[PDB]
Formats: sequence, C-alpha cells, structure tokens
Amino acid sequence: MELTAKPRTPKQKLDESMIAAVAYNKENNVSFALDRKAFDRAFRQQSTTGLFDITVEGGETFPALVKAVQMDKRKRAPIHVDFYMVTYGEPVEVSVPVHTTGRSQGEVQGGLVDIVVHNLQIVAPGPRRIPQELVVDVTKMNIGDHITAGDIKLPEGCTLAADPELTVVSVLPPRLT
Amino acid sequence: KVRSSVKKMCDNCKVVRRHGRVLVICSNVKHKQRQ
Amino acid sequence: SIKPTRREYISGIPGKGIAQFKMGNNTYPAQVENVVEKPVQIRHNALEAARNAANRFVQNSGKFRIRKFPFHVIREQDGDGMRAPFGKSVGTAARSHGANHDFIAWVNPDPAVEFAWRRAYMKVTPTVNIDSSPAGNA
Amino acid sequence: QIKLQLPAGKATPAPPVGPALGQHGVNIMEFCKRFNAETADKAGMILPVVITVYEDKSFTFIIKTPPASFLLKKAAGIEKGSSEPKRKIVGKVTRKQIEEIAKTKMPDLNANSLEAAMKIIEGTAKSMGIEVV
RNA sequence: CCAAGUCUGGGCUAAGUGGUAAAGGAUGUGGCGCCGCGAAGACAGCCAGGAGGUUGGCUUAGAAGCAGCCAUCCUUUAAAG
Repeated sequence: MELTAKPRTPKQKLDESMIAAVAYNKENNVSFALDRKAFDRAFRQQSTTGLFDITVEGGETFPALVKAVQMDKRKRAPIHVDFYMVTYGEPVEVSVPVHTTGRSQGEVQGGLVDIVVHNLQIVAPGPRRIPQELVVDVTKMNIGDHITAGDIKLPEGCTLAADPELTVVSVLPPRLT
Repeated sequence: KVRSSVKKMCDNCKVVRRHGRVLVICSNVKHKQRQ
Repeated sequence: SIKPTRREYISGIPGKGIAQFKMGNNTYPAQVENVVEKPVQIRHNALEAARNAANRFVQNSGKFRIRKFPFHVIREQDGDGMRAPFGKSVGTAARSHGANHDFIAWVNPDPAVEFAWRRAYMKVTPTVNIDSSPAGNA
Repeated sequence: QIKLQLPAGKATPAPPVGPALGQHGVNIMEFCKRFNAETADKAGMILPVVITVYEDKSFTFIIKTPPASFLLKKAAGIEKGSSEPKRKIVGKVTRKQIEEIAKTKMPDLNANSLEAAMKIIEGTAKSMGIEVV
C-alpha cells in the first residue's frame, strides 16, 4: 500500500520512519523503497500469508509482496526487506497456512494435546489462485497417535511443493497418556 | 512491613504516596503494606 | 571468554544433565514466548531448574518449548592451593548470546500459560525479556 | 422469619431448638408438638423447616415432598458421579429418554416450552457425568 | 574563592538527583501509537433486582462461586456472570 523510495540511501532511510525493502521481480530490481510504518499495518496482517501491493506512481499495481525479510536486529524491529511481485500465471512458491478448530478427542477429555511442527504449507496451487485461509482438520487426537504429510488431504490445486510423512501434527501427553 | 517488594492484597489494598514513599493501604491490618 | 580443554580430552561429550525441552501444547498462530538480551554462561542447574519450576506451576498447553542448553564449563580449587592450577570441572551451560529466541509460550488463546512462563521469567536470573511473536499473543 | 434444619420424630431437644427459637419470640413447647403430626409419616430423615411468625406469638406454617435424587438413581441403576466431569465421561444414555424425563419436571423447570426444557438437562448432565450421544 | 558570557535560543527537573550501585517496584512527570464511546448521551458517585434448572463430581463428616481435585452448560425472561 503506497510505500516509496528507490534512490540510494539506506542509512538515514534505514532510519526514522522508512525501512529499506527492495523492489524485487523476475528479471528486474530497483532501489529500496517502502517505509517503516506501512510494513507495520499490512505486514501486521499476514505478510507472505495473503498478499496485496502498493501504488508507487501507479507504476505496476501487482502482488507477490515479500518472499523474504526479517525483524532481525535484537530489539525485534525489522530493517531491510525483500519484495517480489508476480504478474505471471506461474505462481508456485506458495506458502499459505492451515488451521484446525479444537475437535475434542485427546484434549477436552484426555487433556492430552498435539504438536504441529507444520501449521504452514509452502506449496504451489493455481498461481494467483489460493484461499488466503485454508482449513483442514479430519480430527483425531490422543495416545501415541500422529498424523503428517502422506495422509493430509489436499483440495483443488494439486501441488504439494512438499513431501509425504513429515511434521503434520500429533497428540502428545501434556502430562501423560 | 516488607519495606522492599510490596504488591496489592485484598482486592482493594490501595497504592498511596507518602514522602514519594509508597506504602500499601487497604481495609485490613493484614495489609499494612510499607517499604 | 575462557572456555574448555577440549571436546574429549578435558571434558567434552556429555549429556550435561538436565530436563529436556518441550512442554505445554501446540497452536498454529498465537505466538507466545520469552527471550533475553543478557550475556551469561547461563547457569546450567539454575537453568534446568527454572524452566522446570515453569511446568511446576502450569501443567499442559502453553509451547513450553525452550531453546537453550549449556555444553561447556568452568573449573577451580583442587590440589595445592592457588598457583599452578590443574583443573577440577563443574557447572556447564551455554552462552546466551546477548539476547535471542528463548523458550516459547506458544498457543491459541491460553494466557493462563503466558502468566506461567511469566512466573518462568520472574525466576531465571539475567533479567529476561517478556514478549510475543509474529502476530503477538492473540 | 426464621429457618431451621430440624430432625424427624424428635421434637424436644433444648440445645438447638431452645435458643434458636425462644429468643425470637417462639413458644418452644407448642411449636414442637405440632411437628409430631406431619413428620411422623416420614420419620428418620432430616426435614428442613421454615417457620414464619407474626404479632401474636404463634403459628407454624410450611414445614417437605420426597428422594427426588435417589429415585433417578434407581432407574439408571449411578450413585454418585464417577469422578471428575469432562475428564472421565463414560455414562452415555440416549435421545429419547432425556426427552420424557423433562416433561414432568416442568413445574420447577425453566418455562413451559419444549426447546427450553431439553436445555437444562444438558447443563446439569455435563456438570456431573452424563453425556448425551 | 581564580582569569574569562549571573550569553542568548528551545526543551526537561520540583529529588539536591546531580555529588558512585544491581535484581527489584509504583494512575511521578513530559512527548509519541492503540480498544470502547457521550445524544445504542461514555469510566468513578447514587436508586434497585442485587434472576432461575445453577444447591453439579473427589471429599462429603462440609463445595452447594466465598475448603480444595474436575465442570463450565441450559434457560422462561429486563441478562445472562
């Protein structure tokens, strides 16, 4: 949303209210613009979890946003970001989240719980074609059970930029099973 | 009493400033908070 | 930064003796956690402990995860007196590099675990930083 | 304007009935002999009484029907709850049995409707150990 | 005291801090962003009911919010604790 700059001035820039952030795209880049105030808001939404874009000179109103960056620093306040769009029908590197609900099985009865080393899902469905919020939870939880890749259950866009059997999300003893 | 490290008893026990000092107060002998 | 004699000649190849990592429960978004800023050969023991007392006060779901672990150690009095000092080991830990990803109170809406960790900081030693993660804490 | 928890078949104890009533303007002797009329049928079980006086120093009023907790246990064939609710649920029943037990409890139940009747039996069930499946 | 502007400009101190110290606290004070609203006329004073199936399970000799281990739901209605 907006964000400007692109000359050659990171220090002061990298300072005050404007944080660096390259104009990255397949084939071309352009001095860092943006700002340490927009990043906020938007970013705050869900960086590489949905997507938008800003109007700098109406130039090229396109999506893709961030494919890298960092609030690095100790303090925990980012500085020096990466920005890449995609006006193509190739959109692959697509990492969007996946949520459950709480389906009662090991929890609200067994107190047991479940780790989710997954959460996210870097895949590649129908480029510029993804439900910013995809949910899938066949339920199940408790004892020494576990679920991961393999099973899963992918809708529409048949990608899986990932593999089978691997960090899905199981149920462990928050105390004992 | 605790001179050092006072922090709210009864769901009331107040926060007062005497001599910049901060000494707990609340409807209870069981709160005579002071530092 | 004086460190030890080697990873297998003086004292290197242990379990360091402690109480493992993970606790609490999952959670996809909710980013609930703790880290620091202080530098200190984190007092093993003190360490191990601490964290633990953490579980002691909570119990289940709240990423009681914790990303620390000592692995080297000091030494001192053993032998003659003060001069040519050989070495007697004791007390390993790990450098808390001037702040960083401590342990995580990670979960949907379960501050009943935030306060926890909280109780977890209180403890510890080198001050500690109370914080949230990508998004905050819900 | 008093409230007691007197026993059955014993209307003469001085320790509880004496001080708790005499100082409130209540003739201990006469208020006791009247109980030997209605508590004589169901003697043995402690029955709470709610005496309400006026300005003449007398009356007895509403003592008691009985229990409504043990007869429900006789049908199901569980005494007391298993352990702690929402942690060891193992006593499932059915849909049709919960539907007919609420149709008679209506006098002291919330509203005279059919949708509100099934909702109270859902709250007092999960607070104990009777899950509806 | 001892030579040299009780210079001018605009902030911040109400403790003599300055004139040694840490963990640790607290509507101190001054400057920055958030959630709810004041004509569904808003937080703190004041009038009132201060709702019913809630008086569920371990322990009951007593949980029946106001011993503590598990619940955390339904409601006829001015809403719900």
